[PDB]
Amino acid sequence: GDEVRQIAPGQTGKIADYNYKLPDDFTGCVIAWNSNNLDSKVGGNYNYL
Amino acid sequence: RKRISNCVADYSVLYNSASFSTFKCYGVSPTKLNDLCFTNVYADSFVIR
Repeated sequence: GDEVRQIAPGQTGKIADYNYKLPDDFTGCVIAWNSNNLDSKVGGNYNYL
Repeated sequence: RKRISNCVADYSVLYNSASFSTFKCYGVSPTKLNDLCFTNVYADSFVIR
């Protein structure tokens, strides 16, 4: 959840520099929603690397 | 206010740590710090709500 800000264009960070970056002149819409109940388990849903 | 001087600062390690909830630079970019030579640095520490 903390990385949602880095998704915005013109950002930086490990997410913005190692796995996903948006262009400076990005044109489009970004949509997000929590999926804790959908894709999280008490033992640790490590499927998301 | 602790003074910093007569040293070499590798700001990359500070910025790469995710333990920081906020890392905002207002006159410089955190990436550019690594290549930038300063006069004096004032490191001020406090605890706030």
